[PDB]
Amino acid sequence: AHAFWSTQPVPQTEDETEKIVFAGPMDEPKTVADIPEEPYPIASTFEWWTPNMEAADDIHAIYELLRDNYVEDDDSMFRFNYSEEFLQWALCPPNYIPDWHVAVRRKADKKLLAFIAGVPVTLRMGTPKYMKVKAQEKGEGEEAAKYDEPRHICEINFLCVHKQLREKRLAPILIKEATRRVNRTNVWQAVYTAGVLLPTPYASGQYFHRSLNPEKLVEIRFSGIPAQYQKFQNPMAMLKRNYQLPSAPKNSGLREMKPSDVPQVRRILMNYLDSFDVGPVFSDAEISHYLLPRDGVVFTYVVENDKKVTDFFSFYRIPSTVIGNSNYNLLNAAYVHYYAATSIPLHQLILDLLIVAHSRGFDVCNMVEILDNRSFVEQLKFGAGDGHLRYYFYNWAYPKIKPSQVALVML
Ligand SMILES: CCCCCCCCCCCCCC(=O)SCCNC(=O)CCNC(=O)[C@H](O)C(C)(C)COP(=O)(O)OP(=O)(O)OC[C@H]1O[C@@H](n2cnc3c(N)ncnc32)[C@H](O)[C@@H]1OP(=O)(O)O
Ligand SMILES: Nc1ccccc1N1CCNCC1
Repeated sequence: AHAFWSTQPVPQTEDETEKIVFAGPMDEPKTVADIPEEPYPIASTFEWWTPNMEAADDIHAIYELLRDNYVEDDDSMFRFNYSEEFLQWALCPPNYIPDWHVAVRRKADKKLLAFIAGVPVTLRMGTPKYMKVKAQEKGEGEEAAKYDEPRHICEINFLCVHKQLREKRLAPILIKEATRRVNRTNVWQAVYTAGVLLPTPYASGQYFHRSLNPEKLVEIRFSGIPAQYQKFQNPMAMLKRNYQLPSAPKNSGLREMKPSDVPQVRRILMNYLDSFDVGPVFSDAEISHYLLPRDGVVFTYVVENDKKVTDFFSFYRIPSTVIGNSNYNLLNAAYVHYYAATSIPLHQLILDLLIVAHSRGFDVCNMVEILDNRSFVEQLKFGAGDGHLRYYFYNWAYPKIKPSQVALVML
């Protein structure tokens, strides 16, 4: 069972999710006035803390907590090491709410013990196309279209409890307090991803990886040398050859995105994303924030030929600590972010992403099978990884959809 999740406005089982036919809320309507004004009760030795995520020292404290306590694989080989600059970027988008960044510290020594972050997002989350068809076939179109308008909701990320405080039911308390602060802002839905199975995902997708520095990936045991390679006199030489990339981009007119590109990038991105069942809606300010290049954080390139931007891609950087190998500090990973192609095939656009990532010293390129990411898996030599990324809503009934109908990239 789920002692915490069984108390929450989420579908409880897979059989439950398969009965859902229209998008809409689970909970009864509430007002801000109904929500307790005071923070959720916590042990007298602990205190709630709202970090100022634009203050270098507060960012650093969050950085340390995550560096030492955030997502690790089951074999404790790698742990995310989100940079301070990345954290400021991720947590402070346009119109962010400082109160949605929630921490727990120990009163006695002020040691940070836990964290959860919420940021605003405008999300299309109305009934999916295939279910709208079923609704039309049943004469149920009005119900199905009720929540079509993009919604201003909360995106939750960076949930983390210190290793010393694991399995003490602190995570539920963090979630309840985050929910309270978000509710007090008159927001009633959230979206989040997890690599674990909880009640109850609306979409699940496999991870994919594209080796850029195969020798390093083998050394740190991220990858193995596949059995067939042992038929070669020099397995490693053949592995390096198979994953080799051009030393410079192949698309003429590829350049870094500039501020003047924001309107055209917004247009082509929004045109593209609107085709998916679940996707964000971005203002000029949000395009600028999430896509303009930021050193060591986000990398974005446009294709400009005949003086017009026709295509773009973006990727972001999350290095992981290489826990057990003493020869390497970090695994430098590039993550496929947003993109749009109108003039060239997607594989041709994303080949340039791999080329740029490789030339900038990235070891691997990662993605989930959302958007049209499946369309270039085979040609660009991506391989499926371990497990799945699952997408969830809080207080939103939603029918199961394919990951190829999801257009929300999570950081
Ligand atoms: C309207 C606004 C709403 C806003 C809120 C929306 C909801 C947001 C939801 C959060 C979205 C987060 C998105 C991300 O950031 S996903 C990334 C989560 N972080 C990590 O994996 C970092 C390393 N691990 C940890 O820090 C801890 O192990 C965590 C914090 C994960 C659990 O701490 P701990 O190990 O010390 O356990 P506990 O005794 O305190 O708590 C046990 C309960 O917690 C449930 N649990 C375990 N893992 C997750 C998980 N990943 N999402 C949601 N729930 C999770 C579990 O089923 C159990 O409940 P139940 O089975 O008894 O019922
Ligand atoms: N986005 C993504 C693609 C491949 C593997 C992992 C990820 N994520 C998902 C969001 N959390 C950070 C890492």
